[PDB]
Amino acid sequence: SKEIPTPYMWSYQPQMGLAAGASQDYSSRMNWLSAGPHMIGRVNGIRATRNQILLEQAALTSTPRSQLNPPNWPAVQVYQENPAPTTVLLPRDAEAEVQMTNSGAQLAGGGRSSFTPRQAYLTLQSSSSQPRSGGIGTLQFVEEFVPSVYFNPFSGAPGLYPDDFIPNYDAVSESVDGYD
Amino acid sequence: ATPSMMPQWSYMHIAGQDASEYLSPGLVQFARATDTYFSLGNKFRNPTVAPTHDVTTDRSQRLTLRFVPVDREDTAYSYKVRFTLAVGDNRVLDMAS
Amino acid sequence: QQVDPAMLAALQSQPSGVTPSDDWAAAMDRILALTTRNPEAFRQQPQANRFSAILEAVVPSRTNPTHEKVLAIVNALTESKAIRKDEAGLIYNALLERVARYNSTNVQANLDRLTTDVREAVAQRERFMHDTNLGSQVALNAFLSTLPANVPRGQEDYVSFISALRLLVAEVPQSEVYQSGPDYFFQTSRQGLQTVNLTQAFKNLQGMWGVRAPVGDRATISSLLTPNTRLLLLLIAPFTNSSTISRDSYLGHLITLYREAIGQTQVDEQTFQEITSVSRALGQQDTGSLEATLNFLL
Repeated sequence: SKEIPTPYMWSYQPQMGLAAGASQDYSSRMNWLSAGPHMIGRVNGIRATRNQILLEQAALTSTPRSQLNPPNWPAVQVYQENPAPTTVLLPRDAEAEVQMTNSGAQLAGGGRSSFTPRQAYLTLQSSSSQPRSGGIGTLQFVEEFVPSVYFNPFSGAPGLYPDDFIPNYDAVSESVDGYD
Repeated sequence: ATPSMMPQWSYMHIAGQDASEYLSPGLVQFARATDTYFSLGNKFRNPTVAPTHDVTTDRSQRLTLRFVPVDREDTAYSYKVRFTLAVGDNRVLDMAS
Repeated sequence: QQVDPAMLAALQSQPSGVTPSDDWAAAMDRILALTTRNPEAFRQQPQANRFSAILEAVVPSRTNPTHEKVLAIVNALTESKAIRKDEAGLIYNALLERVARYNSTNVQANLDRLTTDVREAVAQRERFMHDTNLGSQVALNAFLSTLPANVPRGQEDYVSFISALRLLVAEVPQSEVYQSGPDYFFQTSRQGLQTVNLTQAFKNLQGMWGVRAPVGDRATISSLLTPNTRLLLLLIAPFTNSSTISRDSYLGHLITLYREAIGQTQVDEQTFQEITSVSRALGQQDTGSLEATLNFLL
């Protein structure tokens, strides 16, 4: 009961990207009620492994932070997207091409051109101007927010409980912004 | 995959080992030698898994897609079209489909 | 975010522009045209805003700090959560009625004594955020005045384990212990998991400190230990050097091996940071970037 708890699994928010408040795992339980002593000490020996795998997974994978389910993620702790700088091939450098038309030759069609020998091409940055904050994606929620195994559950002062397990709770208001 | 649940699976033989492996091989030599007689092999739960990699494309691909003719010839007896079937570098066919 | 509450009282009741009624030394600083940045800036104001400052500076006004000294108190009470934040508009509506009812020379000088010890004698609130005897020292010194000091086997390592447990709740400002029901608990963080049942752990460890167990026994302690005791020994592992319980007690098969288990993940997380950053360096399916990654590390 208190010692081998069925772990609190989270729920994903697709819109905000935050954690949608966790819930007790109620869809993987064995029905050990029809079992004598040689198996109900084996079933409890199984849950005591997934409550130890989930603690040796929470250290390898999750970011060490204070506020689990934070409302506003920082910039550096969110996966960014930095592709290669987009190498743009400029076709015809017009520093000597506008002289060709002013000589009288109208151009058409379209090295790269025969009248000019040179061909410059520029590169430019392909990332965003500012990195992204406020909300993690789906694969970040695959990575972080492993099911939190909560031992000796709800055993303390008010406010000392995990208040974000309530799937209605604002993390920076100490309150449900309810119907108003 | 997902070792968050894997010891909870393999005890109830969801994934893990087939009946050749987890049974003590005294019983595996017993049941296989006696199949005309008594025929164990039912009631021992052979599990199957799916290949968890190498099926799913996280890029937004497309299972099926119609193409559009880029010409037509309205002959009084014939009707000729040509198409432009083309793929995005990673989409093999069988062309019988 | 702030340190002092009276600065916010000096931010919510002082004029932002410089006035000679309250800051004379800065208002006279610019009338005589003696300033580093922009000196010649007072002649070119007209007779409107010269005489409305140059009269009030060579003879100041005589204002009343009664409305300002109470915001250095009403803020200092709501910083420490003595009052609800939804409520400070009522108590300043009641304290200002109070200190104007019973006003004197004394109370105007008695509030001023009280807007100083909420500044320089509120350093205790800066103190026990660090020493955390909110709920970690004096709430655990009742627990160490509860356990029996007469253990039959292992008399010396019993008083070195709790000597390493008092250091645990001291070097961590977030952790705290408390009295809920007839038993004491210990959480490693506020808004935190991993609550150990501290009474039902040392009662499990009583009659256990001397075993001298061999190194060929693993799956016996399902009927001997308890997983929260197995988790309390996990929470004592990083603050336990190799000289506490030496080699050959069964806690030497536990506390030393728990440090190796922590010693795996404190370098394999650096390995895991490498693998999740090279899946987008060469191009890899992000769904299959974690299934085979964890199986190599577990």
